Amino acid sequence: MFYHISLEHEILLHPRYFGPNLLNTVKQKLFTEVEGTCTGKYGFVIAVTTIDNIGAGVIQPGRGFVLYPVKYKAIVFRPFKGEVVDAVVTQVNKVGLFTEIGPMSCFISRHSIPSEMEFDPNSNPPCYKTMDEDIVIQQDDEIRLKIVGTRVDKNDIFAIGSLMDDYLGLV
Amino acid sequence: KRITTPYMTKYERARVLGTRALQIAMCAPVMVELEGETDPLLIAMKELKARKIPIIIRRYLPDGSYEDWGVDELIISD
Amino acid sequence: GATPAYGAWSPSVGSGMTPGAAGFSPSAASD
Amino acid sequence: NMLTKETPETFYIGKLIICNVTGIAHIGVKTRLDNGVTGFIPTKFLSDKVVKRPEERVKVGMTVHCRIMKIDIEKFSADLTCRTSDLMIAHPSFHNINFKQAEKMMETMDQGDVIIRPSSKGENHLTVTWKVSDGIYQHVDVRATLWINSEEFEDLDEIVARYVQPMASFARDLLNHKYYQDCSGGDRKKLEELLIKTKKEKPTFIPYFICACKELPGKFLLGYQPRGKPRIEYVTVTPEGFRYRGQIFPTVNGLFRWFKDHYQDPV
Amino acid sequence: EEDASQLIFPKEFETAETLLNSEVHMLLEHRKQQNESAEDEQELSEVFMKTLNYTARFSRFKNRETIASVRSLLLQKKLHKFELACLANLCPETAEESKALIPSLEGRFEDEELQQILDDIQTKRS
Repeated sequence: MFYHISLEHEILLHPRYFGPNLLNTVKQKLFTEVEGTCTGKYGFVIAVTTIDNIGAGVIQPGRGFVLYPVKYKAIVFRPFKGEVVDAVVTQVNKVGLFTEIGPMSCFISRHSIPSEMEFDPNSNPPCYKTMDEDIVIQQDDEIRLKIVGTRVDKNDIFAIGSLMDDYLGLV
Repeated sequence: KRITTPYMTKYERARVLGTRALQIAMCAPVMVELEGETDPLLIAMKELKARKIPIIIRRYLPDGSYEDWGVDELIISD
Repeated sequence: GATPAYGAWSPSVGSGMTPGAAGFSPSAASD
Repeated sequence: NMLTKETPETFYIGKLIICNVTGIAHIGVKTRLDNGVTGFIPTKFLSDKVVKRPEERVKVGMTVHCRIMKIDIEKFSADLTCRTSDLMIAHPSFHNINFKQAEKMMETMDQGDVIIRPSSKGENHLTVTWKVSDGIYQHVDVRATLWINSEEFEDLDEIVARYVQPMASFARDLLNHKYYQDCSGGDRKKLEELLIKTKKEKPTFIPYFICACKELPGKFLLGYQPRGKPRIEYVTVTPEGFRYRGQIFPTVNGLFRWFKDHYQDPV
Repeated sequence: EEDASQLIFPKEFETAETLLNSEVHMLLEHRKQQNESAEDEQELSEVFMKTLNYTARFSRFKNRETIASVRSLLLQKKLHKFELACLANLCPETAEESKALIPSLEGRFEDEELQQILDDIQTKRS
């Protein structure tokens, strides 16, 4: 889920970057360091909104670097299991359906699908209709889901969706 | 209310000069005109005389406090 | 570089002590 | 197409085909191309038939790029053109130069024309040299530190018309002053010796003059002798006015009207 | 243990500030507006893109003033902060749909009490 927290980072700065646009360079090196990453603590971090303050830079004894403990205010996206979200349907396959929740994608097997939404590989579009062909659920549909299990894969989140609850379809 | 001595002790001068000369040798933009020398300790010493070293000194006090003093604030001794 | 900052300089004013009288030239208009 | 694997339908006219000349039969350059096509450069490719070969136009032993004008990889020929042309009042100058050689081109323009040149100190910098007086030029090394943004470097027309054109218009008025001089560049030894010679002919009326520095351009010299001791007061010309004793005057006349009633103090 | 259905959240995330899907879209759009300008700047990643379209598909409203409204009326009640976005993006039609989807809404309020709020949302939906 999209949240708004104030995060901190300490960055090292090579002495060639001293001089007049120092703090501007700290900004640059923060924008292109903690953007679009993900963690098993805070999760996927979308972008940084503002920079609260730059600490005072403590010159490292021995080496020329000076590190700058900066606190920033960014929007982070952390799904929890059991949250009920909307997503768009990306790929319809007999092994399972693929959706995409913003920066993180999920997958729904026919085990999570009750038997109403049957396969449709005879049609050019693989969809999951029912027996009388009224509820057509194909690719590129805003289909809700419920995250039933989370998984982070080396700075990459991968949850798992389901279709067991009612009112999980077209709005 | 800074209460420490207003003079740069002789240990701060050694460490400020060594540190500033390391930063200069790692290509940091000098604060003073070079009349044509190239050693980083001679440059750091020239900058110290011009009181243009961009470093502040955080003097911890024994109770846990501390005071920051710019280098251009305190009186250089030698 | 060989061409440093020229206008970032600090113009020092010169102090003096000349206790003179008032016999100088008048002012004019600004137009 | 079965052996060399490169036909004439891939290589087209107009596109540059790198022809590596490795040898020459009589006067040409017959070598191989990248696709194994035997690139036989003719005498029009080197531009010499009874003289030495096209060594300046085709690199002998190396690959030389030329405009492809013949698709004959099956004919053991390569019409690759050895020529580079076969493959294809307040002025503002530009420069896509050093400081010594730039000093020789900025002496022939008039007063007010501002040149544009890259800097020589640092990176992503630009120096604004604008004409001040006879031999006086202020090289505004922006980062004369004039702090600007990063959107304005795409259009180089407003940083002059907002910061240098008014500065040149304020500097031109002192040149057309009624008491102006040069003293061979604004020398400090030549200006103290003029006030002591002008005070003797008229002890009652005290004159004043105005001059600028050659080594510190942008600062004018306003010297005055209230008594038998020469005294020099400095003043800075700004893009918004003038800097005299820290008071900013919008127009050029208010500085003199503020000075005529300020030099009569005992100091 | 971490299940938002039973409202259990880590200490680092308990004091966190929730955001709405239409809400963050305006921030992302604004940052896109800032970065699309100011040249000699890096272009935006594809992760930025994949979240732009994502919140763009679910923009229940595009007015700036519409956003603080729908939260002003929610925080006036005694709901959790976690309920603030899931119940403001999905916009269920009946309160039974809301209580069936969200297990913490069951027994938490009165059915008509819930449904009045739900109708407020459909009125606010552009």
